[PDB]
Amino acid sequence: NEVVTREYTIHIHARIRGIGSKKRAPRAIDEIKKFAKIQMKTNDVRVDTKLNKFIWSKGIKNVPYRVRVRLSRRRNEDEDSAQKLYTLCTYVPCTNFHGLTNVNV
RNA sequence: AGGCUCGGCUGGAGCUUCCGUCAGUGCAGAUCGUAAUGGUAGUAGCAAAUAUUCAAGUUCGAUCCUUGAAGACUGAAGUGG
Repeated sequence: NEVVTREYTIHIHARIRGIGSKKRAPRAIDEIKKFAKIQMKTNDVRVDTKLNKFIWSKGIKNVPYRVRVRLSRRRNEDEDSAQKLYTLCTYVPCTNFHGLTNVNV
């Protein structure tokens, strides 16, 4: 129940609407972290380097409109951490976003 | 009245009555000299030179140090040697 994995679609276009040109990609990363925090209910969120690569794939200002991610809430192997759970976000390549919903993995 | 005596506390080595006489003898000012301190005030402000992000390392502690990945810039009359 605590260790879980779900596939989500994030509307980065709606999330980062109105942001300045030289902040769109960092703000998209922040919005992905916020989305993972809200959905998986974990304060500790880590973004995979491949997801960062995808978000920055088209430069700093022309961020992709949608992104398909796999949020995997897992146990914190480091026992002295403040919290026992953290979320890891990974990039799911996707060419057609139509009809996709939130999925359990 | 100029000032003075005593009491209490602090301090640790000098001070004092009266008689003569002497003077570098009395400060609120001089945009006075010098030293220190306020309100202003946690205020003005820290805005030129395109730009940083992710993961990890070390550390009591990392936007800023180091490694890797990505994205940009100087653009050879260079931010190079």
